Amino acid sequence: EFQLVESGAEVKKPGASVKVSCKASGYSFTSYYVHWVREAPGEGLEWMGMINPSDGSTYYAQRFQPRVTMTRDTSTTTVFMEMSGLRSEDTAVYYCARGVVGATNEIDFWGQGTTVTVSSASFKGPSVFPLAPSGTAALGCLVKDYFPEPVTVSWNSGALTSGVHTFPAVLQSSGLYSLSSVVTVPSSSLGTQTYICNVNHKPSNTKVDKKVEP
Amino acid sequence: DIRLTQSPSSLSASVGDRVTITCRASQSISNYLNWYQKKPGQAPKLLIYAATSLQSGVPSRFSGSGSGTDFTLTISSVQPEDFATYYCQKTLRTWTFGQGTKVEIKRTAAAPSVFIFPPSDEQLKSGTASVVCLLNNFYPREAKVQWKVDNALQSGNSQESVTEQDSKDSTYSLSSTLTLSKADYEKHKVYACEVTHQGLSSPVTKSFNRGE
Repeated sequence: EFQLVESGAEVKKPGASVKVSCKASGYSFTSYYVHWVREAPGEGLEWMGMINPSDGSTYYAQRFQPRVTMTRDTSTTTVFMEMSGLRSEDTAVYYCARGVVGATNEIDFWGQGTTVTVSSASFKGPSVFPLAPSGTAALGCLVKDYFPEPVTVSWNSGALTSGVHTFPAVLQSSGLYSLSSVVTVPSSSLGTQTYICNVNHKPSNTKVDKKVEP
Repeated sequence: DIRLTQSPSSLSASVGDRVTITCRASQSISNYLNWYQKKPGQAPKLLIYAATSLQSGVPSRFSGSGSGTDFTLTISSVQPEDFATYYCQKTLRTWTFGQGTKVEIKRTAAAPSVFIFPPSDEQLKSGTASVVCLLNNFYPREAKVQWKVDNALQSGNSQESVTEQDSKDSTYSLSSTLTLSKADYEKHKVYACEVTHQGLSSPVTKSFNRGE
């Protein structure tokens, strides 16, 4: 019933601008502040600023003050966060949140968040390479050179869930991501069982199935 | 204006333990401090507001205290759903967050199972070679991985990732990837991964020889 729906995941070129929207619903719009908080991968929560949708008054963190503009549209009960001069360090999930201020001060309700990725890389499906097995055996799938995030890996559709580790992706110097998914299996199975990684890169409409053989 | 310092950065605990987390303000911020729980892949959840007030629907095991410059968030007995990152937030002027204190699950030491993967033949077709080193199911998190090519220490040319604590055994796993051109890769014979971990008596080395 309370809702703060945020714009969908976005990719923007460095130096460009982004305008994230926050559509509020299920409570009276003018009665709560809207906060914007972000989280870059590997960093802690970062508060950007507030806006009073009643007047349009803003309060920014000094750190975002010259690049970040927050606006609202009361007719559509929607709040906006615009950020200009985007740099890779601006790659984060951006949240909007509903907050009472003054007699009591808290942020009580949160949006789902929006990923903004800042890069010049073009969308690209992954190359999938086998990590061949060499009492238990490990094998896997090296999922190389894709953009953007995310990728999903499952094993055997997925009959195999046990002992699986799909690693967080790394940003390579190329600007493409890369990860490994590994599983442990019985060494006795390598003669009988065929092991397939099912890699799904939704952002590029790419599905790859790579058989991993000893 | 006013800085917030959270302590510790990392903490390990068992179910039913009492955990205490600290936030120190560089100047007096009085009442205006909130505490949040944040798990990966979700928005923060408000636990404590105004330093000492319990947010509705929050279990009693959570409590905050302090005023001025020193704040405490304690969890009386830690329950298994409580393992998350915790943030303090100033709710005055700029609503600055603290750095976060990560509360992870305590367990007995476990040595990593170590594995090395040579590049696949189809990747070599692309003119790139990636050697992957797997460190499986180890505790605690702190570990050290070293790549050695022809017994020469490698530095700054590999990437690594660590999993979060496993949901069943609470261990970590780490993957490290050394990536070279096919040209460079074919210029060397011996690729090695050396790992030191407190669960190991002496450092473990996995390795292979390109032509073999």
